[PDB]
Amino acid sequence: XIIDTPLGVFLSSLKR
Amino acid sequence: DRMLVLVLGDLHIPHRCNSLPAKFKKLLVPGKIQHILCTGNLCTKESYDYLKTLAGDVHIVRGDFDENLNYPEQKVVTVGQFKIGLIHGHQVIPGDMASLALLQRQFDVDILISGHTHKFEAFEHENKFYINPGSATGAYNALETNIIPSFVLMDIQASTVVTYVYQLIGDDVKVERIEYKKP
Repeated sequence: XIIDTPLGVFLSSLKR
Repeated sequence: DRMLVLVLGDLHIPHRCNSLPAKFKKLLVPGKIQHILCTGNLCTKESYDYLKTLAGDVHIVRGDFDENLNYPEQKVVTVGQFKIGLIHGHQVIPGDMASLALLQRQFDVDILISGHTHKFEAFEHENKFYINPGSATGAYNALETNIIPSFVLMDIQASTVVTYVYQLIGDDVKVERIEYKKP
């Protein structure tokens, strides 16, 4: 889905 | 207490690539990152100069194509509660795991960072953490399988590291989040 990170919100790179 | 550490390498500028992906450059800005650990293969001081704009503390080991021959072959650093080892990896002949565990004991580190394969990998064994950030430019290697640009951000607090692995996949920056806790 999406993941919050220290550099912003991004799509998850997980294949699932 | 809380430290953001940027981990990247194998840029190969300017022989194989000329810049970091523009979407990565938009995320890498000054004022956030406390330390930079670089696996090498910059390959020139121009990319060293770029990293120093991002943080006041840059640590680099010598890749097999770096122009600066004064860079150390390996480095051990202590950040907070963690001892971190750093080597470019073109010396690791079977990223082989029996060799990595040996290197972990020789450096006596909690975390071992290496590169040279241009393939992002990260795994934990017996409460030690092994990171390869890949190539931040997506630079070609020998016999490659595609080669996605990638770099790593470590969020270090007390005895926990939360690692964010940024990858340029298609048109998007995509991330995987990893937790590593040590006893």
